[PDB]
Amino acid sequence: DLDLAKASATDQLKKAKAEAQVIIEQANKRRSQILDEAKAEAEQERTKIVAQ
Amino acid sequence: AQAEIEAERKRAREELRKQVAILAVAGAEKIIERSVDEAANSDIVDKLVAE
Repeated sequence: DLDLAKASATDQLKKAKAEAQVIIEQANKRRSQILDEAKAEAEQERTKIVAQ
Repeated sequence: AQAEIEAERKRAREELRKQVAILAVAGAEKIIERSVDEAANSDIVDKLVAE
């Protein structure tokens, strides 16, 4: 049980770190999405304002 | 966008200014043709030949 507790502690550490990792990667995806949306919004506004 | 519009305004205003300047100077040339004579020619010469 001492060695099993060692293994359990290491496994729990790595599982927690991977569960943080999924949050980080999802946040990166969201940042790319919102930046693309804002760029499109501002660019179309540029086109129509300068034309008028 | 506003910077580009301001630059376009400046450019177009200069373009039209140059067009009307062309017109004005051509009119001045024709006026000279319609007004110059020997007395004016001698007046101009006497202002020139001082130097």
